[PDB]
Amino acid sequence: FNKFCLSLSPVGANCKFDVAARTRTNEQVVRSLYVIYEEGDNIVGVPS
Amino acid sequence: FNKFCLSLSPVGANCKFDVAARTRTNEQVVRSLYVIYEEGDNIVGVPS
Repeated sequence: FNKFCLSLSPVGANCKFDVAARTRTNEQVVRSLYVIYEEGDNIVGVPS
Repeated sequence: FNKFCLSLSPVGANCKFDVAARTRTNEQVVRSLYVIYEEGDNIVGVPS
């Protein structure tokens, strides 16, 4: 990414993730996490 | 338009505009402005 931010308020958000409580059977959504980003190459995620 | 309204609350909104702070380089969104409208011909925007 060139930019990547997480937010608890949908202002400028580009997309959102669904936060859920996963139990023995059913998985249910409790909150949404907002994501602001710009595709690019300055920032790289890594496994470590 | 037959109808055109601006709102600060997304109830009935048909679409929204993105309000941003444009600086020397980066442009970033601060607020959203909601638009309620019906296509038609009763109301015309004008340059003056």
